[PDB]
Amino acid sequence: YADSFVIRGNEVSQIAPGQTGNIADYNYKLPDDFTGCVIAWNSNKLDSKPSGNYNYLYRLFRKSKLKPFERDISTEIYQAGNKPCNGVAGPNCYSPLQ
Amino acid sequence: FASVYAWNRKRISNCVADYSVIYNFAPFFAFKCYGVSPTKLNDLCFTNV
Repeated sequence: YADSFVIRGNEVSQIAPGQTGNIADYNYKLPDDFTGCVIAWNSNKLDSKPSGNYNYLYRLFRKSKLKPFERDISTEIYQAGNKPCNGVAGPNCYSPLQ
Repeated sequence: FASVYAWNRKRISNCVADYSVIYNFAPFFAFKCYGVSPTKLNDLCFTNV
């Protein structure tokens, strides 16, 4: 089972199992046994763009945790704090998308 | 807050506390939790924190 994604060199060490990180949080969970492997290489000459690749997104502030090998792709309405935000209130939205 | 040369140690006791007020802060980076799993810091009574 092969998967692909693009992350910074900072988060590369987070793909190790049994640890908490920016990637290993609600955003992405991986099996801790991890019979497979991980292959990565630098691609700053292709993915990077002089105009600024702001089209790459990641959901950090997802409400609930994640189970290994689970897809997290949805609208992801942000409802936190001691009040119903309803997605329209405005403040405390801090949307997970970045 | 103070630098690493002089920490501010506090004794929390006699109160009842939960884990929501700690979750008031979003930019959590060093969320490493030892001894106790973060998802179950509730419903268990310490002796002095």
